[PDB]
Amino acid sequence: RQPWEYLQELNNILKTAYPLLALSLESLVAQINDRFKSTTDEDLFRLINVLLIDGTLNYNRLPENTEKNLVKFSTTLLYIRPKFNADFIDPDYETYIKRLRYWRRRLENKLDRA
Repeated sequence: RQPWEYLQELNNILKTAYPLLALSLESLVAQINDRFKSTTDEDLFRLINVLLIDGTLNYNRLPENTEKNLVKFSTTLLYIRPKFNADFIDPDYETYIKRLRYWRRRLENKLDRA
């Protein structure tokens, strides 16, 4: 609240001092924020990783909530929709690893060609 208001009150007190640098670093911040911000099929490997790693984890720990999340993230996969469906329709963990690993196999094979 008022301390969170005091946080901005510091920020103005920050902005009041040496503000060219406060301009420039904020300018630096957004500059680096923008030009480096990239997701060119990167979430796809980030998806294939976090799923298959969680998936074999529970499989050795012993696919319902696995199938329930499988539609959930394929929804977040907004091309983007068909393989989200094609993985959602294609189950036991043995197929679920094997397809997603083969999916990761080409996705690594694709991204390495870049």
